[PDB]
Amino acid sequence: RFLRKLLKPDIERERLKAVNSIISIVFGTRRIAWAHLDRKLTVLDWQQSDRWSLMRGIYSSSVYLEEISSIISKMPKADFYVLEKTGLSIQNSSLFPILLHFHIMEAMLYALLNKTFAQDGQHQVLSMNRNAVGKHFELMIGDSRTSGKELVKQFLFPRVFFPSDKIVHYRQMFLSTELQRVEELYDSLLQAIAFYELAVFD
Amino acid sequence: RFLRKLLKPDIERERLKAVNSIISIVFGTRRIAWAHLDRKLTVLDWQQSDRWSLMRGIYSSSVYLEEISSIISKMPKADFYVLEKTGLSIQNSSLFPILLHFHIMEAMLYALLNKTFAQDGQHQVLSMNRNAVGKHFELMIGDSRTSGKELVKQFLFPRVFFPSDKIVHYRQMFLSTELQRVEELYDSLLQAIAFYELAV
Amino acid sequence: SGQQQRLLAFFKCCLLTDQLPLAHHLLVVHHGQRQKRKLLTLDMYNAVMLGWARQGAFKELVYVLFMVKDAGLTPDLLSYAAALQCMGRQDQDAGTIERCLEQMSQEGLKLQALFTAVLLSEEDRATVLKAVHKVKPTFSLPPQLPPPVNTSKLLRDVYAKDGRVSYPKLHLPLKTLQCLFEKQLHMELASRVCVVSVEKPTLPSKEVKHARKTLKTLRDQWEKALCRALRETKNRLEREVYEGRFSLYPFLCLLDEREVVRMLLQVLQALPAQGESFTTLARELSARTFSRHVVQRQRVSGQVQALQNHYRKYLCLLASDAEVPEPCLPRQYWEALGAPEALREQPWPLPVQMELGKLLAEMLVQATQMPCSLDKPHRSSRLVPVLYHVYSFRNVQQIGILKPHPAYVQLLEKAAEPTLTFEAVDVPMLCPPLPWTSPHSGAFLLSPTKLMRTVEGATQHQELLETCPPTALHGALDALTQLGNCAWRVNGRVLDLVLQLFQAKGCPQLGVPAPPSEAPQPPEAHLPHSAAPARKAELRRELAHCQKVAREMHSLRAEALYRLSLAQHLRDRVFWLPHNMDFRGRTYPCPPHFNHLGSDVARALLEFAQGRPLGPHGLDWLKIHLVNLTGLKKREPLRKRLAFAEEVMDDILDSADQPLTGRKWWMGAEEPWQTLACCMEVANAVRASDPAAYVSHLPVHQDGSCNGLQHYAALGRDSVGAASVNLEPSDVPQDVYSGVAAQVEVFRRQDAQRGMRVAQVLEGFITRKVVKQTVMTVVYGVTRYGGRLQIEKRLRELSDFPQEFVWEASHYLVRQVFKSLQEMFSGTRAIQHWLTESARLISHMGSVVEWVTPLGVPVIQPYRLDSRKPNTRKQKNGFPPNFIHSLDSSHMMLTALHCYRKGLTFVSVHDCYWTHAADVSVMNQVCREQFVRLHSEPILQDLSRFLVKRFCSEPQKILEASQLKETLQAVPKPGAFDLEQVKRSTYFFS
DNA sequence: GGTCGTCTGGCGTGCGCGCCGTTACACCAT
RNA sequence: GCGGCGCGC
DNA sequence: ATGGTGTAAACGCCAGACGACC
Ligand SMILES: Nc1ncnc2c1ncn2[C@@H]1O[C@H](COP(=O)(O)CP(=O)(O)OP(=O)(O)O)[C@@H](O)[C@H]1O
Ligand SMILES: [Mg+2]
Repeated sequence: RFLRKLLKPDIERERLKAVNSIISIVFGTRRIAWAHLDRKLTVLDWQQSDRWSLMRGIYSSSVYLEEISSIISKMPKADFYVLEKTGLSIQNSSLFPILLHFHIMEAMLYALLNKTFAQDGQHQVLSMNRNAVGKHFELMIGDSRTSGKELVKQFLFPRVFFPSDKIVHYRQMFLSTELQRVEELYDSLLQAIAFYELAVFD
Repeated sequence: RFLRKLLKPDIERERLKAVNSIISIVFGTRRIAWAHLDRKLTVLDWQQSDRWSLMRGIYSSSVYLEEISSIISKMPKADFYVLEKTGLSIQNSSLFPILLHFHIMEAMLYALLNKTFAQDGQHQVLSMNRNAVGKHFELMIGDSRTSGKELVKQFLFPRVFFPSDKIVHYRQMFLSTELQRVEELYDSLLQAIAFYELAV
Repeated sequence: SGQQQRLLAFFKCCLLTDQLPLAHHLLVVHHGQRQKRKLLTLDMYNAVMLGWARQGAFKELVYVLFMVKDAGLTPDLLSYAAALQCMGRQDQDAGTIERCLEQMSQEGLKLQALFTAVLLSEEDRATVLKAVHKVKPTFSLPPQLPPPVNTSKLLRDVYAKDGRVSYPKLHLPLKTLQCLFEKQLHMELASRVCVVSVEKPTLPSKEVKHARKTLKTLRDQWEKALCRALRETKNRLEREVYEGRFSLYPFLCLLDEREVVRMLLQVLQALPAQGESFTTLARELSARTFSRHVVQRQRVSGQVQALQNHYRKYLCLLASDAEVPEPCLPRQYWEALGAPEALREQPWPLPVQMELGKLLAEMLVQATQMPCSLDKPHRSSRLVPVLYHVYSFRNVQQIGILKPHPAYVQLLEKAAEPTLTFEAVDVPMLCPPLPWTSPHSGAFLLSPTKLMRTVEGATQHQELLETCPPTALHGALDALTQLGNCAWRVNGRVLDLVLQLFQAKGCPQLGVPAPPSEAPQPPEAHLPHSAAPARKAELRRELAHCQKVAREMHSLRAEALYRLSLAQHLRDRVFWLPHNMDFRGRTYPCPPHFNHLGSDVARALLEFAQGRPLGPHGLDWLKIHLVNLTGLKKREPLRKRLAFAEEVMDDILDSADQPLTGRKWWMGAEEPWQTLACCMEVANAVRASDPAAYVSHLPVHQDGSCNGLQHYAALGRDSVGAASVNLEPSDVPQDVYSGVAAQVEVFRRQDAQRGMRVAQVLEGFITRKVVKQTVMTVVYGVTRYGGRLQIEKRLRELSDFPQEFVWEASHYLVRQVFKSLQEMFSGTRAIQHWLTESARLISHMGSVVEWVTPLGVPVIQPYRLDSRKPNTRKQKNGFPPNFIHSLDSSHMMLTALHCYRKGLTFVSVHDCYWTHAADVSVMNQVCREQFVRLHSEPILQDLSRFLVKRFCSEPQKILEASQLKETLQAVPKPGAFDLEQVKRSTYFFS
């Protein structure tokens, strides 16, 4: 019942219980970000992508496909790719360029990154509601979701494991967000941890 | 003067000089259609889709991927894929759902048809201006295009080069041109003829 | 670069904040760094040298000289000035002073020039002069023995020492004005003023005072926590200096913690229920810290006492019981008797400005913790922050905001809180303002004010004003001072009636808004079941309509409440209003909420503080002004207007006695409230023993016909068109926009015969008003798109039909009758073309347009493309409208300057002049003399010569320069018409 | 390297002040 | 700065 | 009294860029 709202595709529970690696994707209007996990709460890859040529008044599918192909080149292989879904709708007269930008990014990453769909028909990319992730960590107040930088600051500085290979990189990312905070980079870990705690590891 | 406004992507002239086949795709709200040609203006395939579970309520990527893959699995293999480009404006407060549908389907088609792009960076799918083909056929009144059933009625039912085996099937398909307004989706063949007349 | 700008800003600020001994441990440590020693000797060594020269020191400047010598840069004769300045306040043994004087004489340096080049303070300059004269007393120079006096032809009579002159004085004694000045000083040292609101409160309760008490204890707790957090963060930031660089904490240590906690608790009360932009909050915090620092540094330096003494001396020229040895202008009297010096502060660049606002924003949210939920149960008793960060969408961009807590908003809404807040510069001054003596010296006591209003940037106007010699601007500065020295007071009866209507449901047809309790309601509710498919669409369409009306109502009531509360505050007081100008010369007041360039209500609450007896001919002008403000008749002579007022005497009496009880005759006029004020004044004047001895306070208004057109007819003389705008004498006034209408509508009376929908739906809608703006702008740049956009709005308020296609109208005047417009007005279009072609050819060569007004003010246009290239279209479409709007201001300033010499009270709106009822004729003669004085000189020849000298000097290429030369040298031929006929026209500014 | 004639697109008469809100609205059955 | 409004010459 | 919460798809014109020019 709850998984009907948490995850949009309807997937049978047996293949969820044996998942190994998951990558979480959060879009923005000026950046994208993603993180990697390996069933031991061990972070190995967590990166961002700035300096786009999009959302500058031109909506052409050629530059979209070049930019997406460059981003998807560095993303490794995994059992599932979980995706962030927002509450914007078509009813807002304004905020439509943001919605148009989001739906194009989602569709192309859905058409790509699911390589063997034409043969066996197994889905491998799925959505997750952002309000449910905030309610799990009690980051919700006034029908809205707060930042969450203090939670991940506590983690980096038993909930999630952490190797020493990328610890200095993320603490540098924490220092960079101290000057100018960005939430696309912070929402990735919260979504991944919420997935291992709701859908898996009951 | 024309090719900068005919084709949205940029490609070399020598590659357009040497072609062997094109697949022309035109989509709409209810269905799609496509046609196949073989470098001497000879038709090989001409099909259309029946109906969808799309564009009735919410927008979801899963149903889009299902329908697009199911349709594309029946396509033959060709050299260049050409698809229409409609010039709707972001500034108009109306016409948002159709614009969102058009952009989603354009992105999906560019993603799924441009095979072997990661290895070889050459573009294989192109966008053609609709008003340019309208001016070439001269059916434009200056603000909108008329019905294109006249050309396909005159050509079918010496330069058409219709193969003899496909006459009866094409005639049977065209005999049902009295409902669903599917005849407007017959502009794919017109766009293919225009491409052969402006690429050589 | 950025770091050099940051250090220059830091040192220039901290020398002003008396924190240079604290900040001396930054440049030393930075110079100790090897790779960072670049961009360090550029412009900051003289800054610390000047700061050391501000106060006394003992062998502290040796280190600066040693570091300069090690860097091997030129001291540029500024370090020696600091050494001489710090040589005082200490015993001098004259050791190697001859060597110092030889070093001054050698190395190419000479005296008598560093006193103005270094530009120290008056005290430092006096100390340096004393130290010089203690050894060599032969060298001494005077700045200037005679003051400079203007010599221009149009300003020769004003500054002439011959002739007998009369200058007005104020009505108040000296001690009263001294106490008023003290009151304003104490009001402005506090940066904000609290005003009681206007809304009517009822029924306080126990939970109300409980909310008030928990607010009080919450605010005390927040104040203690904020003080502790400030102390802890200051202690943390002090530690990083000795093993680091760029201390940001001295800028924080500038302000005392009480000031910081006051502004931080008073900025939280005005934060909206929804969030605010984080960058906007940082900008506001930095700007307010700068504004507080300016006043604090002005009050701690002893400048307040000197200003008070000079003001008390200068106030004798205005006092009613004091005399002066010789009368003079206020600016010349402040120039004599000594003068203070402007601060000339330079704002710091962005990296040091926004970072500290960010720091204070991070300080505020973290260290303020409300005791959990504020509901009735107290079981939790936890500490949670009041404010949280929320990622949101505003405009068309993702923006992070700073949002409050719902319990805080619920607590704030429970109380009444009839207190309102205001900035000090938004209210009128309670003392007479400072005279305009310079583009730097202003009007307010402590806050600096800019002379030229600029939307954003635009430093070219300031540079042009500072480049010209100072004697050219005197005629504009004097006019600004004269407009600033007018005393006002508040009418009481009108305010009482307005508040009475405001408290009880309002009255939207008189201009006062209505409360949200009487917002319109939908006729039908919403049904869940789909009874009719068409019913749901219309339900949505008519329930999405009331919200916009409610929001508009809310905005209107907010602005009216602000205005009325400020008006209520200034009861039983006298106040003043200073002035500024834009880049084309037009003048505006500084306080925005409450001035005379406003609506009817803002103009009906204002009266002259000083009164004049009516004299022989004072009541007739009052009745003429009353008929003018009614607006019933604008086409008849003055006799027929004054005849009308005698017929409505009963209506005047009934409106003056019982306004809201009897016959409301004053309703239905174009200006109801001003009409009522005039009716009360006239009735009081009539019910007196001697009406000619009655003291009146009501201003009288005289306006000009069409001032933009009126200048065209004399820049080049036209015997046709001059009569159109009354430049030439006649008995009944002549109307351009009324005569245009008759030809424009002649066709529709005789074309609805062919048959058109737009032609027969109108049926008499056309009038003067509907075509007034478009007919006005045809002489200027205009297109058909702007004409349609103008005509459509005028057709909107008229309610007869919603078939709004306004094209019949825009084409009918600018096109079909445009030749009739050329026939109606012709030969004015030759300059309109000539100037546009000249601007086009200047812009194609890549240059902006600049010129000089006949008085002497230089004028430039800022339109540039997105350093940057000139925008050709924007600089050829704006030159004709911006050229006439300097000459009209010049006319206004000349009229004011010659009106002041005869002892008159003069205040001016653009094109309309206001004065007492007894002083109308003098102003009417002065205006018609000064127009001839202004327009008898050749204007177009001087403009052409200045344009040729400025642009056609360079022989870069023969073709373009030659074409520019033969376009600028070609001038339209002026017609045969003489300008000695203005002096007898009755309706020129009437 | 320098043109570059022409052909397609983006503002549209000039200047100066104030207020408000970032879709909630509506339904819900406890 | 974007959007909706309102006022003055 | 309260959160919960769902279901809502109107047109010219002139001046800088672009394919052809040299
Ligand atoms: N809408 C507008 N567009 C351009 N300039 C305008 C303008 N309104 C006013 N101006 C400028 O300001 C000057 C003043 O115009 P007005 O003095 O109002 C003529 P008016 O006859 O007094 O109008 P009125 O009869 O309604 O009072 C004009 O000559 C023009 O320079
Ligand atoms: Mg006028």
